[PDB]
Amino acid sequence: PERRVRSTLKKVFGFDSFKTPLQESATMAVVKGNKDVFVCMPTGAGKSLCYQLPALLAKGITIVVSPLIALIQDQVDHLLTLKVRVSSLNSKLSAQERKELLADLEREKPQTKILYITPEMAASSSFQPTLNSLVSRHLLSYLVVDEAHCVSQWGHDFRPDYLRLGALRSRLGHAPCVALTATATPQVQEDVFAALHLKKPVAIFKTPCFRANLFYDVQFKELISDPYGNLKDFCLKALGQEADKGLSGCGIVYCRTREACEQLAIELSCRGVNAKAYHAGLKASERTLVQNDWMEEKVPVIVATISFGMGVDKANVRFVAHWNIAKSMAGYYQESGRAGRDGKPSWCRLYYSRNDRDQVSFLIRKEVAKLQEKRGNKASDKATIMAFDALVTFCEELGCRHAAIAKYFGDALPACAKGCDHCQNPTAVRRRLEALERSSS
Amino acid sequence: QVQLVENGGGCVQAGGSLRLSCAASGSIFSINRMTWYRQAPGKEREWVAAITSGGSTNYADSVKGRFTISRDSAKGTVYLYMNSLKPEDTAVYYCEAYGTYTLAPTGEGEYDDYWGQGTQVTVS
Ligand SMILES: [Zn+2]
Repeated sequence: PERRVRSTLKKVFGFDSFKTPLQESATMAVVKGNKDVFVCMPTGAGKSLCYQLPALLAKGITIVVSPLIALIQDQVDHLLTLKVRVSSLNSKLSAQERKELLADLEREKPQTKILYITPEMAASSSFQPTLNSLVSRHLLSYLVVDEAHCVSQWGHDFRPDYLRLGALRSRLGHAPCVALTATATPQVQEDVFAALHLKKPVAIFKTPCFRANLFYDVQFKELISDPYGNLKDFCLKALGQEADKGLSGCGIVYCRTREACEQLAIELSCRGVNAKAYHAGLKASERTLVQNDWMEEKVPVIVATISFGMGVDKANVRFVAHWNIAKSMAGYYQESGRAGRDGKPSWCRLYYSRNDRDQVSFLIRKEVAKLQEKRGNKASDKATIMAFDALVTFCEELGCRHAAIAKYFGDALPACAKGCDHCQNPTAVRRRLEALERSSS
Repeated sequence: QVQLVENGGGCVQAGGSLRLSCAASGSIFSINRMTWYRQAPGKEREWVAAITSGGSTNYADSVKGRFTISRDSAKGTVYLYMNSLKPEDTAVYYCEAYGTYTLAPTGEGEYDDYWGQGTQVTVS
């Protein structure tokens, strides 16, 4: 029954239980294999098992297309270490080793249980006939497509080889299809289903972007008597969660321009808010020194342009403030995301200025025209503008903040529990909005 | 799973008027295209009209002027106003829920097509 999967999990993968109860649900649908399934789970190790364990208990051959071999090799090495018959087709392994595997597949009852191919090969006239015989011999049990987003021009890593993977699914009617990606706008997910030719019902397992501890709010730079003071206060607010504890935690601040980043560090530092500046304009030596201090809470605060780069996400990041709007809503999610990794209460804040908005507006406009002369008009050109327009909408339009993030991304509405500005005090929101109506010009 | 349930048909005279309701229950997120199909017994199943999620809409040539669909985007439910009715239009009316992305907070969801039962429309 389900008893099968439980035993195989601990017997082969040496895991007492599934990491996430979502994982459990996902894997079970793949094991049923009644349904094409889609998994937008993150870099957390959960997604792989969702096609790995089913592949074993399938009693047929489990192909897995993966775009770069870096990713493949990591797993195949660990898979082997768990006494599994797995085989990678990467241009990396020799023109002779390749002839040995092509052969194995062609004979019936082949040794290969799991073939990690690359998209490139999977499409080429070179690989097609061995493929054909696997299908006809009803040897193909699952066709997995990792980094699916690659199928959609909206996704950054568009890989047209992946478009042939769609006509391939229709040819392999008997074999089910499992697509996976870390993150996907519903826009992207809708392209996936279509260009990959999935069979409805597709069963979907998408981790929600909403997180309990994160208290999101928006302020407007037009409407602050002392903009630096509000920030000082907000940094003090988020830090020192326990009065008897004094200073507790650390936090981050973001800045489109290098220069403005430096400015803010000093403003805060003078004000008692002990804070350091950090950008790509600096030499690397500077950065690793600064990061150290922040990492050890020598300096409880840092200020980092659009270039901190998740070097580490630290446990007790109590706050993340954006002095300016980030370049994309996604951008805001990721950036804010670095906060509150430890699950204890944390604050995310955006400081919105129509001044900022129009600054970034012509930035992206001019560097898009810069690529249009370089390439031409393209699907993804409009997408860049849109990705940012969503963040402007997030601040300008009143609404529970976690839900606006969930909408852009494609989660259902989350349970805020009085955990954002619009949810906590619907009215103070109305107040400051109708404020920016007047302070529009 | 999802429920598409129809309402608001009956009988009426030549040149008359009715309004038809299509109601999707459950944990929906979005529906690519919702379409009204009429089954005239003794005839070909006929495409009536349809509304994309984005508010774009399209009508059959025969019913162009006379019919009009709409979403109470909020109510999560769409309507077909059928005025200047003719004997022609006598049929069972159902909707196709194409591209029905359904999802929950647990993260567990499905992309599916859903069909409604239909409601009965008779015109002198
Ligand atoms: Zn909220």
